[PDB]
Amino acid sequence: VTGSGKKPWRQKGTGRARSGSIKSPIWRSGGVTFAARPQDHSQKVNKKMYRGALKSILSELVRQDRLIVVEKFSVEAPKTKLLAQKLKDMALEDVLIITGELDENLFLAARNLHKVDVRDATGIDPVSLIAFDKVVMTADAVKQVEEMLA
Amino acid sequence: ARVKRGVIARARHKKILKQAKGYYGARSRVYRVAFQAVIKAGQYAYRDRRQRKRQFRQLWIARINAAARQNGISYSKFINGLKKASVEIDRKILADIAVFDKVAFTALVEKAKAALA
RNA sequence: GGUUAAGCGACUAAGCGUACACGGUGGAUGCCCUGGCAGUCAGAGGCGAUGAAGGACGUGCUAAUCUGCGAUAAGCGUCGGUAAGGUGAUAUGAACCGUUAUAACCGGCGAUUUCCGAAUGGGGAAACCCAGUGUGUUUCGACACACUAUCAUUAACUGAAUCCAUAGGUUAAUGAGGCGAACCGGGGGAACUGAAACAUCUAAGUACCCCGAGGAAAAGAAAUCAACCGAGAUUCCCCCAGUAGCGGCGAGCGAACGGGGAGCAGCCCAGAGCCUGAAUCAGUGUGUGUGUUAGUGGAAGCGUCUGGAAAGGCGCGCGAUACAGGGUGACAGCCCCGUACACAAAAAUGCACAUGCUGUGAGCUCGAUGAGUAGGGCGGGACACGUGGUAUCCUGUCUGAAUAUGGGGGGACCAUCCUCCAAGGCUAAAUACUCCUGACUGACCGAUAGUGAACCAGUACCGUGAGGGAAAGGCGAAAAGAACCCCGGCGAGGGGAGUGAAAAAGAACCUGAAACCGUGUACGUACAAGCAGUGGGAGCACAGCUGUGUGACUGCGUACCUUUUGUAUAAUGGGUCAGCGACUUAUAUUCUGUAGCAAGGUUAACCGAAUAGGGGAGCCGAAGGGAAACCGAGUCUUAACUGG
RNA sequence: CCGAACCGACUAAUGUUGAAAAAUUAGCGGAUGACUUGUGGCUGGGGGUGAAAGGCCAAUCAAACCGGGAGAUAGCUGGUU
RNA sequence: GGGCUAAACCAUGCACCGAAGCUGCGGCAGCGACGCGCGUUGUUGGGUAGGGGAGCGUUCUGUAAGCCUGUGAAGGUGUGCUGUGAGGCAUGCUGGAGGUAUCAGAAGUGCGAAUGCUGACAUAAGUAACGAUAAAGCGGGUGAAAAGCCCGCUCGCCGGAAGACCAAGGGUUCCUGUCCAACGUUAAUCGGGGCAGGGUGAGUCGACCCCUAAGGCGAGGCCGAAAGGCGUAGUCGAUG
RNA sequence: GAAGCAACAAAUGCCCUGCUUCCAGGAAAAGCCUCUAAGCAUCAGGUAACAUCAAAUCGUACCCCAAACCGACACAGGUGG
RNA sequence: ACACAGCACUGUGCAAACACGAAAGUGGACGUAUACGGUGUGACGCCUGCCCGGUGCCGGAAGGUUAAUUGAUGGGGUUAG
RNA sequence: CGGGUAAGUUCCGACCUGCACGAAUGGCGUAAUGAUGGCCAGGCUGUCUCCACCCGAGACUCAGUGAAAUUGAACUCGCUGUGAAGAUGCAGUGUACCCGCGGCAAGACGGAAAGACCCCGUGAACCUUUACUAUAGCUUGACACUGAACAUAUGUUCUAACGUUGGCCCCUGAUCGGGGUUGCGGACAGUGUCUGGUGGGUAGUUUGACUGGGGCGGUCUCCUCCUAAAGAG
RNA sequence: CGUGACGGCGCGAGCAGGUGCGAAAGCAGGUCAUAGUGAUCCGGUGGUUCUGAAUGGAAGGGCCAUCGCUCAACGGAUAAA
RNA sequence: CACGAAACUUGCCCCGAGAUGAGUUCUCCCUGACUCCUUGAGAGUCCUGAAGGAACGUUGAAGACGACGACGUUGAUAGGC
Ligand SMILES: [K+]
Ligand SMILES: [K+]
Ligand SMILES: [K+]
Ligand SMILES: [K+]
Ligand SMILES: [K+]
Ligand SMILES: [K+]
Ligand SMILES: [K+]
Ligand SMILES: [K+]
Ligand SMILES: [K+]
Ligand SMILES: [K+]
Ligand SMILES: [K+]
Ligand SMILES: [K+]
Ligand SMILES: [K+]
Ligand SMILES: [K+]
Ligand SMILES: [K+]
Ligand SMILES: [K+]
Ligand SMILES: [K+]
Ligand SMILES: [K+]
Ligand SMILES: [K+]
Ligand SMILES: [K+]
Ligand SMILES: [K+]
Ligand SMILES: [K+]
Ligand SMILES: [K+]
Ligand SMILES: [K+]
Ligand SMILES: [K+]
Ligand SMILES: [K+]
Ligand SMILES: [K+]
Ligand SMILES: [K+]
Ligand SMILES: [K+]
Ligand SMILES: [K+]
Ligand SMILES: [K+]
Ligand SMILES: [K+]
Ligand SMILES: [K+]
Ligand SMILES: [K+]
Ligand SMILES: [K+]
Ligand SMILES: [K+]
Ligand SMILES: [K+]
Ligand SMILES: [K+]
Ligand SMILES: [K+]
Ligand SMILES: [K+]
Ligand SMILES: [K+]
Ligand SMILES: [K+]
Ligand SMILES: [K+]
Ligand SMILES: [K+]
Ligand SMILES: [K+]
Ligand SMILES: [K+]
Ligand SMILES: [K+]
Ligand SMILES: [K+]
Ligand SMILES: [Mg+2]
Ligand SMILES: [Mg+2]
Ligand SMILES: [Mg+2]
Ligand SMILES: [Mg+2]
Ligand SMILES: [Mg+2]
Ligand SMILES: [Mg+2]
Ligand SMILES: [Mg+2]
Ligand SMILES: [Mg+2]
Ligand SMILES: [Mg+2]
Ligand SMILES: [Mg+2]
Ligand SMILES: [Mg+2]
Ligand SMILES: [Mg+2]
Ligand SMILES: [Mg+2]
Ligand SMILES: [Mg+2]
Ligand SMILES: [Mg+2]
Ligand SMILES: [Mg+2]
Ligand SMILES: [Mg+2]
Ligand SMILES: [Mg+2]
Ligand SMILES: [Mg+2]
Ligand SMILES: [Mg+2]
Ligand SMILES: [Mg+2]
Ligand SMILES: [Mg+2]
Ligand SMILES: [Mg+2]
Ligand SMILES: [Mg+2]
Ligand SMILES: [Mg+2]
Ligand SMILES: [Mg+2]
Ligand SMILES: [Mg+2]
Ligand SMILES: [Mg+2]
Ligand SMILES: [Mg+2]
Ligand SMILES: [Mg+2]
Ligand SMILES: [Mg+2]
Ligand SMILES: [Mg+2]
Ligand SMILES: [Mg+2]
Ligand SMILES: [Mg+2]
Ligand SMILES: [Mg+2]
Ligand SMILES: [Mg+2]
Ligand SMILES: [Mg+2]
Ligand SMILES: [Mg+2]
Ligand SMILES: [Mg+2]
Ligand SMILES: [Mg+2]
Ligand SMILES: [Mg+2]
Ligand SMILES: [Mg+2]
Ligand SMILES: [Mg+2]
Ligand SMILES: [Mg+2]
Ligand SMILES: [Mg+2]
Ligand SMILES: [Mg+2]
Ligand SMILES: [Mg+2]
Ligand SMILES: [Mg+2]
Ligand SMILES: [Mg+2]
Ligand SMILES: [Mg+2]
Ligand SMILES: [Mg+2]
Ligand SMILES: [Mg+2]
Ligand SMILES: [Mg+2]
Ligand SMILES: [Mg+2]
Ligand SMILES: [Mg+2]
Ligand SMILES: [Mg+2]
Ligand SMILES: [Mg+2]
Ligand SMILES: [Mg+2]
Ligand SMILES: [Mg+2]
Ligand SMILES: [Mg+2]
Ligand SMILES: [Mg+2]
Ligand SMILES: [Mg+2]
Ligand SMILES: [Mg+2]
Ligand SMILES: [Mg+2]
Ligand SMILES: [Mg+2]
Ligand SMILES: [Mg+2]
Ligand SMILES: [Mg+2]
Ligand SMILES: [Mg+2]
Ligand SMILES: [Mg+2]
Ligand SMILES: [Mg+2]
Ligand SMILES: [Mg+2]
Ligand SMILES: [Mg+2]
Ligand SMILES: [Mg+2]
Ligand SMILES: [Mg+2]
Ligand SMILES: [Mg+2]
Ligand SMILES: [Mg+2]
Ligand SMILES: [Mg+2]
Ligand SMILES: [Mg+2]
Ligand SMILES: [Mg+2]
Ligand SMILES: [Mg+2]
Ligand SMILES: [Mg+2]
Ligand SMILES: [Mg+2]
Ligand SMILES: [Mg+2]
Ligand SMILES: [Mg+2]
Ligand SMILES: [Mg+2]
Ligand SMILES: [Mg+2]
Ligand SMILES: [Mg+2]
Ligand SMILES: [Mg+2]
Ligand SMILES: [Mg+2]
Ligand SMILES: [Mg+2]
Ligand SMILES: [Mg+2]
Ligand SMILES: [Mg+2]
Ligand SMILES: [Mg+2]
Ligand SMILES: [Mg+2]
Ligand SMILES: [Mg+2]
Ligand SMILES: [Mg+2]
Ligand SMILES: [Mg+2]
Ligand SMILES: [Mg+2]
Ligand SMILES: [Mg+2]
Ligand SMILES: [Mg+2]
Ligand SMILES: [Mg+2]
Ligand SMILES: [Mg+2]
Ligand SMILES: [Mg+2]
Repeated sequence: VTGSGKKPWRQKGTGRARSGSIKSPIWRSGGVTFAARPQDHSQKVNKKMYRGALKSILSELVRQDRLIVVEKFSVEAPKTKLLAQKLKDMALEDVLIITGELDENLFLAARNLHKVDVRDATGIDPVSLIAFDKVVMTADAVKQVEEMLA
Repeated sequence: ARVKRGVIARARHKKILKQAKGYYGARSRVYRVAFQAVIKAGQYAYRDRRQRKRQFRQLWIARINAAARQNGISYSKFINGLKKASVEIDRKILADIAVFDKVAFTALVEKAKAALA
């Protein structure tokens, strides 16, 4: 806190409580007793626990019928309207789409659809697999995920 | 995550001051004083749930004594006579009868006198 | 019937209490963000004698302050952008400018740029006082402009004691000085504190003072390590390891070898010949790209309900490489500004190429190979290493080699072997930091918080001075900021009227808590003794026997915190309210719980676009005993164990 | 030497939330001197200055004030929702 | 304490009163058994330092482009209901735009005390005091209002000053008009207060200027780790 | 718009930076006057009279033993001539 | 109480002792032992006795002891043989 | 003991039994002087016996303005007892209708200032010294700057280092500085490094605990008996 | 096995080796017993089938035996008050 | 059954019925109408307004202020005369 180190008033004789610093956290405008510093909040996850959790999540998606496997999933042009129609045909609304290779037209077509995300197999994460209503994987992405998780 | 205390602090102080209604001066207006008064009132009330059972029995006994002596017998002999006659009416009821049914109370006195004779 | 007598007895409230209603004061709370806080990614890493930072005084149709500017004074020229509006804010008005392109506004380049300030013509109590010289000009009063500091270097001319000389003197050219938050190198260098005292030691080469530099600095191409195998300059990160050691062997201090990474680069003089101008850097022109400094286009919505207002509800549509974000009378993809995406430069400038011009020298050969130095004695300092058995480094003092057939090092020292070549120098990258600029982000703050400062704050105010240093945010969607009438002093203040969704939103303005102070009503209270309540309880009032308010009379009953053997204590602390105010954070270590894997478990830095994946350098565990060599399910002890 | 101005400060009362953070009132001492006063200058903190009281050095003095080391340390007291 | 000749004392006896002890009735919890979380059963439940266990609420992140909300959010203020407690729920009035279940996650997470810090407001109390005991009285004027202002007459006080004039220091306080919120220890029509306008005229007064004192700075210079110290030629410096 | 004279008394002001006396023995520099050196030579320069021009700039209000300065105050204080 | 004129002791030969100062310098002093510093005493009058063992100061310097420096002699490590 | 007083722990004069005067940290006298200390007398008085009256400024009442310290909360009596041991608040009892105003200070262990005395803390500061450890200064010697002869480490001589706060000359308009010259010193002096001594001139610190408060005294480890309550302690 | 918070201190049959006395059984690991004492660090001396910073040695260290404290404030703050 | 002291209860002086146990005595004054209601020590309107009190004024050997006393034209309360 900005200020001087001068003792506000003498130790004895004035009839006031003793003061030492204008910056005392007891005082208005004083310091914060245990002032925060920037923190690193990240945790360690064991490699085998990360992979174990992914296998648990994918297995539960299958049991709950939230994993949909298709041979192919693509659009002809980078047009949001085309992907919206495709998803409406398959009765999908809030969906994560996992492809083997990131189709450039598909990625652009999904940007402005806020309930829809498009990833490659190497970029799946545990929170996304739980957060979306459905998960659509191409047959190619399924193999890549199988190999990735052994 | 800074937490301001005002809304919760106000509710707590208001809860105590509501329990202090009717008290005199700062005791119904000033939190520091009202809190002490609410605690002391709670201590007294705990103590006086026990005292209440003592004071009422003491009152019933005094009234039975008066009614028994109107009928020519002391309280202590009356109670002993009822116990020898196997009468199990308690003092709350004996005091009620002593006030509201003087004829029935006389009958109880006669029952006690017979068991003592 | 009356009179008398005796007994009993309501209606009083000066004031006070409790409850409720309605207000005042006051500014909590909630909601709010043109202010802060912490970062990430980029940029820029300086400004100044061509006069800085920072100021003084001016400058408008202008009285003040803010912002801008400088006697050409909210501005002038020019080249570009852009345009239907404009002449900065307070802040209306006045006088005006402009609408198809010299209005304004934005950007490049120019012009102007008072005085003080390094301040530089001399002086000086900063923003003032006083000159010299030379060019001009003059109406003879005078006027304008330019020069004139110091020091360093270089050159010319001159020039003592003193003969040559040298010192000295004059002039010219070129440079320097001052300011700035951190980072960097160097010269100096505390104490509190810890050691439960204290002196060695620690704190600590820290704080602080000083000098100097750069965009980074420093360091750097082995007289280095290693261990008989090899490595191959410097710097930075993770290990090694809280190990080896140091240590009033106390408190504490604390490596290296070796390993994994980031980054990678080598050269020159101590000199001649040949061959020559050949590499390579620096400068200056010119091109081509690529940024930076203004900008251009940029999709798609209506009806109806509630309402002061629709962006909300309901219905039916449409755009999306655009559902980032902000605004609009409540919450808007389609109203507005943007956003994705696609384009743009007359001029100045950064970068990377290219190509000129200038300087620089490339190669081969043959040589050479840093002396008051290495080493030593004495005194100190630095090395994790405190003189210790103490190598090595620096040097204040006194000394002093060999010089390649030679010398340094390998932790006292010697021999052997290995390895390197001091006493000359240059060198990018990986690294450090952020006064400053742009963009973006936050389980950061939201007016006692966050900067001291959300507001004209380093201000008001305090101090001789260095220096110290506040408080203070919110009407409404829009000022529609209340015409007019009335009381009043042509007041203050108020009542009407009107505006508005709302005026107990009226500027002392959102919400409007509490302490504190009132008016009204109900009940109690003037024969009654104490923590003021609690248990019992009559009467009265009120609303529907009960609920609410009050509480005569009566049993019991000496606040709270702290500190103590023990407190009603006449021990401590608190006038009251509201707001704030105290076991945290990082790393290491051990134990418990829980999860994964299991005789195994797990990676660090780093790589990677990656919360993935790679990376097993390492760390812990599966073996102990012994001081150790060493041995090993045993081992140590002892000559040896009945043994321990 | 006596005594005003001027420079002092021996006694008493008042005052003591003062008229005043040292005064007022009545008396008191020096008053051509080691006198007094204006303006300007010089001495700086383990230092100054001192006809010496540890006096004075900006209402501060057995080591000034301001900023920093700095959140010194506190086996003590208080407080801890 | 009243009072007591027993209402004192001794002895014997039988009654009764008397505690949060024991019993009765209803309820909650800990621990252990016994059976299938439940039942049954036994037993326990005063507590400072302190250990262990289990929870409430607050702000923020996700879930949440969800859900509630102008047919009224947060906050404020009442009332009713509800749980063993921290608390929870509903709703009238006020308010006028936000709020947020659940299950998880993180903490500037809870105040009555620290002669705590900041602001607000009490008490004493309508009390002390209104700043030299030089002193006032009256008539007239102005004004909403006059003890205090203006005019007049009288009275009193200073007169080596309580008069006049400079330097220093201050900086518009000066004069005129106008106003009376705040300032003035009362009122105020008055003011050193607010606002507006006006006002400072030099060859001779002063400064600047020439000249020096104490002292300061100081080209070169001498000295010093650096910063700097001293000082020559000089150049400043009035109080002359 | 009259008178607008005299006598006497009289400073701490003036003559006096004097005079007398004493010891503690009482600034400096310029303006001013004068002397020449280098130099200049019927030139410049000097002296006098006369004429003519110039003398800039800044301060100037007001308080000043105080209600305007130093004392937080419209403060019984302090403030040199 | 301090100071004081007076008194005494003592230092000081001038580049004085002494003091401020890493130093250059400066004060002492443009003074020179009839002077300057330090210390005690305190006008004046009459005076100021005995003790040199202790502590200090002054002088002495033959002997004992003793620093840096010097490195005789002895002992050890290493190994050509 | 004498004097003074009716009465004199003071005063004055003596005595000497000086607890514990004494000769320049001066002895004994001393005219004059002193807002200096003690004692006595005349005058004088409200100092007092012993107070009375009066004049003014407050206090008191009215109008205007308008503070303060303090404060857990108060429905805030006496007495005797009790009790953290001195009670408005407890017990018993007595007395007491509600509320101002002027007065007085016995109590609220009244207000004021985290007791200054005392003790404690392995707190502080400043002062002292023959406390400890250092150190500026002063002083000693060795080596360096530092040389030549001769005689016997010492002595004599020399000049050329070095000193000069002697004269003269120049830079120069200069009591600084520098250079030149001359004289005087002269290998001395002085300075650097090393070294012995001295060193409250200055600095950093230490200076125990137990204890019927602390200090002073005593004690501090070990052995035996008793206290010790028939095991141990 | 006793006794201590601990550091420690004490009693002890018996086993191996070697010994003295006794014909022998046996007794002897000091003394009728209980006081006669001082941790650690730092070093000294002797020994040693340990270690030996490139290697052989050596220095130094370890291990075994032993020495230095009225550290008596006797669990001993420092070498030094 | 009787004497017996400044102590006790009276006698003397003053206060005194808040003596809530609020006492006594003497004297004076008031002798209307109506309505409503929840029907009783009820509320209201009209008429009435006594004895006496208070207020105001002039005042006091009464007095801080209150209080107390005298007097107010049918009058000596104060001032004047
Ligand atoms: K605070
Ligand atoms: K998307
Ligand atoms: K009442
Ligand atoms: K309030
Ligand atoms: K200048
Ligand atoms: K220290
Ligand atoms: K300590
Ligand atoms: K200490
Ligand atoms: K929008
Ligand atoms: K060494
Ligand atoms: K601040
Ligand atoms: K602030
Ligand atoms: K409102
Ligand atoms: K309000
Ligand atoms: K009661
Ligand atoms: K307390
Ligand atoms: K205590
Ligand atoms: K105590
Ligand atoms: K106390
Ligand atoms: K002093
Ligand atoms: K000061
Ligand atoms: K000091
Ligand atoms: K609400
Ligand atoms: K508090
Ligand atoms: K009041
Ligand atoms: K005043
Ligand atoms: K008035
Ligand atoms: K004037
Ligand atoms: K004195
Ligand atoms: K004499
Ligand atoms: K004499
Ligand atoms: K002697
Ligand atoms: K002697
Ligand atoms: K002496
Ligand atoms: K005197
Ligand atoms: K009582
Ligand atoms: K009192
Ligand atoms: K101690
Ligand atoms: K002190
Ligand atoms: K010499
Ligand atoms: K000393
Ligand atoms: K004792
Ligand atoms: K005692
Ligand atoms: K025993
Ligand atoms: K090695
Ligand atoms: K001890
Ligand atoms: K009566
Ligand atoms: K009369
Ligand atoms: Mg300080
Ligand atoms: Mg803050
Ligand atoms: Mg990983
Ligand atoms: Mg927040
Ligand atoms: Mg609370
Ligand atoms: Mg209240
Ligand atoms: Mg209330
Ligand atoms: Mg200048
Ligand atoms: Mg200039
Ligand atoms: Mg000048
Ligand atoms: Mg310590
Ligand atoms: Mg470099
Ligand atoms: Mg658009
Ligand atoms: Mg709609
Ligand atoms: Mg709204
Ligand atoms: Mg070499
Ligand atoms: Mg070497
Ligand atoms: Mg060397
Ligand atoms: Mg070597
Ligand atoms: Mg070696
Ligand atoms: Mg703030
Ligand atoms: Mg707020
Ligand atoms: Mg100021
Ligand atoms: Mg709003
Ligand atoms: Mg409001
Ligand atoms: Mg009574
Ligand atoms: Mg009553
Ligand atoms: Mg009472
Ligand atoms: Mg009671
Ligand atoms: Mg006690
Ligand atoms: Mg008690
Ligand atoms: Mg007590
Ligand atoms: Mg009390
Ligand atoms: Mg108390
Ligand atoms: Mg306390
Ligand atoms: Mg205390
Ligand atoms: Mg205490
Ligand atoms: Mg208190
Ligand atoms: Mg092992
Ligand atoms: Mg004086
Ligand atoms: Mg006199
Ligand atoms: Mg200092
Ligand atoms: Mg003293
Ligand atoms: Mg002072
Ligand atoms: Mg000190
Ligand atoms: Mg520190
Ligand atoms: Mg502190
Ligand atoms: Mg019971
Ligand atoms: Mg029970
Ligand atoms: Mg129990
Ligand atoms: Mg319990
Ligand atoms: Mg949320
Ligand atoms: Mg919220
Ligand atoms: Mg949530
Ligand atoms: Mg908190
Ligand atoms: Mg609070
Ligand atoms: Mg508490
Ligand atoms: Mg207080
Ligand atoms: Mg009043
Ligand atoms: Mg009072
Ligand atoms: Mg009064
Ligand atoms: Mg008064
Ligand atoms: Mg007055
Ligand atoms: Mg007047
Ligand atoms: Mg003004
Ligand atoms: Mg005026
Ligand atoms: Mg005026
Ligand atoms: Mg007024
Ligand atoms: Mg004015
Ligand atoms: Mg100088
Ligand atoms: Mg110079
Ligand atoms: Mg001059
Ligand atoms: Mg002058
Ligand atoms: Mg005179
Ligand atoms: Mg004037
Ligand atoms: Mg006045
Ligand atoms: Mg005054
Ligand atoms: Mg001299
Ligand atoms: Mg003397
Ligand atoms: Mg006598
Ligand atoms: Mg005598
Ligand atoms: Mg004597
Ligand atoms: Mg003598
Ligand atoms: Mg003597
Ligand atoms: Mg003597
Ligand atoms: Mg004497
Ligand atoms: Mg005198
Ligand atoms: Mg008592
Ligand atoms: Mg009094
Ligand atoms: Mg007190
Ligand atoms: Mg205390
Ligand atoms: Mg000392
Ligand atoms: Mg002790
Ligand atoms: Mg002793
Ligand atoms: Mg025993
Ligand atoms: Mg026993
Ligand atoms: Mg024997
Ligand atoms: Mg024996
Ligand atoms: Mg040692
Ligand atoms: Mg070796
Ligand atoms: Mg001990
Ligand atoms: Mg008599
Ligand atoms: Mg009276």
